[PDB]
Amino acid sequence: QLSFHRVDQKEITQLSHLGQGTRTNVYEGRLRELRVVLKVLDPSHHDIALAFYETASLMSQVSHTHLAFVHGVCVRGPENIMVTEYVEHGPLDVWLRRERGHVPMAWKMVVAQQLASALSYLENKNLVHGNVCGRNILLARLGLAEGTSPFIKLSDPGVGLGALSREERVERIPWLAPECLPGLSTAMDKWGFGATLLEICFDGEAPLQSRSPSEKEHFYQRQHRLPEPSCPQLATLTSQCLTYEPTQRPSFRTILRDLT
Amino acid sequence: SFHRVDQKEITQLSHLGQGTRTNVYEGRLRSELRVVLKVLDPSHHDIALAFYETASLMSQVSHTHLAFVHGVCVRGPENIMVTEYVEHGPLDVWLRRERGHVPMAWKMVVAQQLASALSYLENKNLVHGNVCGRNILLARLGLAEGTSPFIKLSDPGVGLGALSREERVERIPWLAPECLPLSTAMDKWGFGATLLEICFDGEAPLQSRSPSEKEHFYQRQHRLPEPSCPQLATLTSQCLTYEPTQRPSFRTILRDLTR
Ligand SMILES: CNC(=O)c1nnc(Nc2ccccn2)cc1Nc1ccccc1S(C)(=O)=O
Ligand SMILES: CNC(=O)c1nnc(Nc2ccccn2)cc1Nc1ccccc1S(C)(=O)=O
Repeated sequence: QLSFHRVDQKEITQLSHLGQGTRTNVYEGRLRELRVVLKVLDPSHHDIALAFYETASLMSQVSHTHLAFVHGVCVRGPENIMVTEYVEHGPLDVWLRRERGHVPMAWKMVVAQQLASALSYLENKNLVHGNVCGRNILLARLGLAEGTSPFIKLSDPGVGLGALSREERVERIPWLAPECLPGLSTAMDKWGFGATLLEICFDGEAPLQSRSPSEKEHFYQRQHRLPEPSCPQLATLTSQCLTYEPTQRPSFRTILRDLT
Repeated sequence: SFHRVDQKEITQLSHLGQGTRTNVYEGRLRSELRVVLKVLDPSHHDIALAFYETASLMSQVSHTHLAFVHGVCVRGPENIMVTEYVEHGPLDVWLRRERGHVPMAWKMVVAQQLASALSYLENKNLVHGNVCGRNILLARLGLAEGTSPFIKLSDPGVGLGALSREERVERIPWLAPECLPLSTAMDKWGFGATLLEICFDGEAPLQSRSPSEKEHFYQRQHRLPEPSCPQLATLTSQCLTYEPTQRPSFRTILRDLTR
């Protein structure tokens, strides 16, 4: 059977809208009464729902201190709701943009180590995330007080990369690995981790973000490389990760070693 | 007494809440540190003096369970006390959102830590005057499995001696009854009332009840409820007596909390 827990509609209450994901609306919710996040999938075709079920399946089969927990899935007729863990401070990118110019390098290094740690665990299990970006990095603890460190939870990838259109894949540039643009290896999470490091270094302002779909696509087609981070401590690491040859990208074991 | 902070050194951020005659904000202090800014309302010199005395007192103390005071900024008609920022904030708020899921072992650690901070002030013959869950801050939550709490007792804000009868009545049940019409005996009553609030998951007795009712309760010398937790029942009965001399020392309270 299904490799995820089934949630009955009588067990869940839907509350405040928090934002939007790829083909989803995210709400705060209560699970019979635990505070949760409800990822409501748009009215979708069976191939989209199936890519969503695969994400829930994958997440239910994993357990790591830096990966957000999935409670299960609710199928209320034409609607698919993924019931997941609620993370106190929400998306990292939003927070980096609120605190721009006041985020110390030491703090960013802790986030990077924690993210590499979560991705190393998936690598060893030969599991592909497919959507590593600052928006899917959630802050459990901000680490603002003296002698406190940030604590992140990497969210589920949402609707699997394989189910998305070219337009959606182009929207995921620079986080999307270039081998994914035509359209699944763990080598893609190494590019995604690299692009996330740049976004963190540049305080939630990723390269090419303002740039149009045509421009983003043009950049990948012509094999242009992304800027070097302002931070020189992560410059080598991002140059290695952000290569167009997936085999050339280092393992997370090496990345973790290089970070610590 | 206390360090003077120039307005060019601080940055005022989000509003966190309110204290007696103050507005509390998140902030940044250059040499960058995350801080809390306690902005005093436009006030008279006797109110500002009671606020300077608090800053003075809190600059002269050093304990792992007392929040640090960086100094004071004087911006136009506003007196800004620059203090330590604590990660999780007020205990009472946290107890209310986690009601029915706070273990007795956790509450016992908080009680020991609070008695420890108050024992230090008693030995130095220093009065806090505002012991309540709102003034108890969590550096470490301890709510998660395998985490233990770590509290910081905040500064008392505007000293009790500067407040009106109206404000004193609003402080019931934390306010010692001899204060309704300054000794370290008042902090024993305050510690007792805080233990009830902790036991009742941030729901203090008489909280909702009107000023007239609160005042009536003290005037008629009625005693506060026994805590649901039997382990702290004796301790709260001893602390919450109308005779200040009858209240035990923090040395005794601390000793009793180990057993
Ligand atoms: C697995 N858990 C989550 O995904 C999740 N958990 N807690 C959150 N807390 C939270 C606190 C304050 C404000 C907003 N959020 C946000 C979350 N998702 C979220 C929220 C808004 C926009 C997009 C997404 S997402 C990652 O793309 O699903
Ligand atoms: C000495 N330091 C403090 O007093 C203080 N330090 N850190 C805080 N963190 C904090 C984190 C999250 C949410 C709210 N707060 C709150 C604080 N005060 C506070 C905040 C809101 C309401 C009343 C007061 S108070 C005790 O009456 O000053």
